[PDB]
Amino acid sequence: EFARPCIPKSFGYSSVVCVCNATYCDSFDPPALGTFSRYESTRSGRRMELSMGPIQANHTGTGLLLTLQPEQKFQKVKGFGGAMTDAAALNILALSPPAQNLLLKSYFSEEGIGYNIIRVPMASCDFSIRTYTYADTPDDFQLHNFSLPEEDTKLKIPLIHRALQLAQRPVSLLASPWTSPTWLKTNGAVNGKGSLKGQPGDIYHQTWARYFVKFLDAYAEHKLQFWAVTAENEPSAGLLSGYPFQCLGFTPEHQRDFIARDLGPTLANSTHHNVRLLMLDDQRLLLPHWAKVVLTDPEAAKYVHGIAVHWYLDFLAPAKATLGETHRLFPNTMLFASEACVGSKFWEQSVRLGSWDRGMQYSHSIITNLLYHVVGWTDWNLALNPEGGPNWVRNFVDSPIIVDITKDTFYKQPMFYHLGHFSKFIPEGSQRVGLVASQKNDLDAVALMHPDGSAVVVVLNRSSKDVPLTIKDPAVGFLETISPGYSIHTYLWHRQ
Ligand SMILES: *[C@@H]1O[C@H](CO)[C@@H](O[C@@H]2O[C@H](CO)[C@@H](O[C@@H]3O[C@H](CO)[C@@H](O)[C@H](O)[C@@H]3O)[C@H](O)[C@H]2NC(C)=O)[C@H](O[C@@H]2O[C@@H](C)[C@@H](O)[C@@H](O)[C@@H]2O)[C@H]1NC(C)=O
Repeated sequence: EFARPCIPKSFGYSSVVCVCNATYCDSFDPPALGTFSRYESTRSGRRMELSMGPIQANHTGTGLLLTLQPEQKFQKVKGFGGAMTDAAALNILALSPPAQNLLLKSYFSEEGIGYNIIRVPMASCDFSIRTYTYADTPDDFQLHNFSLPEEDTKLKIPLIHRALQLAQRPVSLLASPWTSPTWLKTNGAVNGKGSLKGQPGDIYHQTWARYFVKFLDAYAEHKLQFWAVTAENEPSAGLLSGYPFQCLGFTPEHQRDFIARDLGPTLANSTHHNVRLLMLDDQRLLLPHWAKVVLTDPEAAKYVHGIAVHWYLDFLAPAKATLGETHRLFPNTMLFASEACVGSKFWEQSVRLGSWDRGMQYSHSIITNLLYHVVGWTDWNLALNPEGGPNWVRNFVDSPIIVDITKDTFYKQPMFYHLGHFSKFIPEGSQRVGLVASQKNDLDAVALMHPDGSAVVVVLNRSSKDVPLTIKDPAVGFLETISPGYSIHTYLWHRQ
């Protein structure tokens, strides 16, 4: 279809949001040889704007040069997306159906930014308006009274279907639990410090592993299948006195033994044996320690496909010492970023409508992650209200889309576009390749090759200063460009 431009609105922060409603949302149209395409977003308000340029045979000058190394091959990309929490579903469904469609297309359509991953909580988390699990009848070890409530069957499931219908690209679903039923837990509550009762290999752990199969059976009854599940959301959280949100504590040895004795075998012996299992699903500072504990046990390692990480304590955890070292030790176990959002520290404003800085936090993380072997990157809530909710613990945060229910309006923030500079232009199966710089610079940049062999480079300028630069593709040519202060650019070219 015809592209329609951003309707910009300022709320007094560093950049604009794009305003969408029942009848209008910004969108894309559905390069020739020896030309490149450039998509640009800026603080000043350009939103993924297309231009084109020539690929040159020669280059001279002393300016910054970024040189592709297409023969230095790294990880293959799984993809990008966000989470269908109860809060995200409530927000989306509060819009009239045509506005809902435009919000879903923004994310999932080729006319939008081409998301291909949806994270699905297994029952309630803090972004739910009530606490529940799928098996709250006490001591139901048989799981006879396991069932999906309306949060799944009326809210999440129909919206996931609609997302799949709108997507051209195959979409992968990823499930994560926050808490077990409370009668499986040491403390008998959905939150707080508490783990499963007993020990791996016992009735409580066998029941909890069966619950994952029951979940997958129930979604399959609604014609949804999962790419992957994680072994627990933030297992370390349930180790902490008073922890306020739904949780279930595991030490790395506890997770090791649960996977080996219970969760791995139980999944492998089900119709769902092709579903991937990811471990950790927690802060990357826990690496490489947690990978060493779990993956040096061959009974556990045989069931673990990958390692999921969250971004929240990245300031404690340089990527080289965590992601880089884990890759060096366990190169065959993919690293995957499974949850991120801004606005979640006690001192931060939950929602800052139009924040350019929060957009840059997303793209800087994604590039840093890609440069250290990570195969994909998942946002948290797909949409929230202007308060950053709803959330039963009032742990409000920011989201790339903010829904204004009384106005049948939604706002696409800088975060949406910064994510889209990756999701739209890096399909599943793309491969990160080498890229080196001729001098020290303030840019974050990453190069990948599409399944068809074409090139994609994303460049984020972290500084206020415009930086002229050249991209060298060896034996193909040079791109002469400029990266404006604060901007993010994606470059694409066919290498034939
Ligand atoms: C949903 O969002 C769209 C896009 O923002 C709204 O339609 C747009 O309304 C604008 C402002 O009302 C229109 O711009 C105006 O144009 C004239 C010049 O021709 C100027 O005099 C004036 O100052 C504005 O600049 C714009 O044309 C229009 N865009 C499109 C593509 O239709 C829409 O607003 C609703 O519909 C429009 C057509 C008007 O009837 C508005 O009163 C009405 O709010 C948004 N829908 C809702 C319910 O707000």
